[PDB]
Amino acid sequence: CQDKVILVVEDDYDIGDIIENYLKREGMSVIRAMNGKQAIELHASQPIDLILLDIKLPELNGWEVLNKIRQKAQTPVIMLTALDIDKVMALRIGADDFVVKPFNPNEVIARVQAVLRRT
Ligand SMILES: [Mg+2]
Repeated sequence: CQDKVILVVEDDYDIGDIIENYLKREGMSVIRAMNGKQAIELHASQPIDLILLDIKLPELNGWEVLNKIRQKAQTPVIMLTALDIDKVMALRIGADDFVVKPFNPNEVIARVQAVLRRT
């Protein structure tokens, strides 16, 4: 997973910092987006290998962010979710995955590495 680049889309700075240092200490590179517009910009400009996408974004919603990215590229996604809209959550499998909030940060590492290996 070394050098793999993870786009972390999360508006809570502390939660995003926790995810970031857990991923970096495993040897991955991290790019932070604080909202959906930034996620779309950074996905376009950076060589992203996987997107970790919180459904709870300030203006747009995780699902329509994902739809906008999808019609462009098939980049793997792991959605961070509290579990309504459970239908398209289960649909993520799929080749994608999800992490339920609150999570143990080690689960994020494990699912990122697994999805990357799979894809
Ligand atoms: Mg968020």
